[PDB]
Amino acid sequence: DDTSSSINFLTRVTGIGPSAARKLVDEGIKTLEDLRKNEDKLNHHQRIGLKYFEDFEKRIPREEMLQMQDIVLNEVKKLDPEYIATVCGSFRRGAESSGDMDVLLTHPNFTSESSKQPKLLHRVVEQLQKVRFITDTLSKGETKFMGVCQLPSENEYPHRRIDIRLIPKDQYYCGVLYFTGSDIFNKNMRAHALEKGFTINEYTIRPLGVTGVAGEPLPVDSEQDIFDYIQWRYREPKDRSE
Repeated sequence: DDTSSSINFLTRVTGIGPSAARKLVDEGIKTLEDLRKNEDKLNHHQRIGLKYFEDFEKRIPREEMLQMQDIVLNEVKKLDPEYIATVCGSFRRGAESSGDMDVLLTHPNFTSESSKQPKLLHRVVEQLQKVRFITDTLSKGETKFMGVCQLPSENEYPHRRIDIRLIPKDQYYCGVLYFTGSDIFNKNMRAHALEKGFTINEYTIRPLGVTGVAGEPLPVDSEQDIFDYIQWRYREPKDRSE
């Protein structure tokens, strides 16, 4: 009803999951002004999403992505030019507008064998904060950061959603591929690989076998490699709609 209508609303709130939404409905919380009057029952993630509720409903136009992407690439490079960072999302595909920003990061010192290097990701976050680009943090893991950013004002820009993920170097390309999309694309590509005797996921490419349940990840130094393995002409992100 006009009240379910209320669960529908809350849930627009980043951080506000159903279960999560439901309870707040049981507390008498339904509108947003409700929410603001009740910051104390929301977690850190939900507060922030509440705080930028509107801004978050706004799309990001390419022009801004471009600048955002430059700020990020640039800071990273100063920290250690050995780091590799790529912005995925339809944006990499050439998209005219975006909803948020996705940066996949990596570094040769961090391979799927190490597994334990928070500092590599935190140091970038720190730098991005110290430069005034990232303005807030929703949550921050050892391998993933989710927060808020804003383009520097000269005089203002809405706050945007930014995610930065640290992936091991030996699995970075499957990830970039993976997060670049599109969805169909991945699908048709995974389908084909199979016909070629390979199984791909967001982390590896592995040859099949008898009965099927087979494996052992093939070395991948670029996105190009995955296309070679299945012997398909390379496809520039822009041609990845399907």
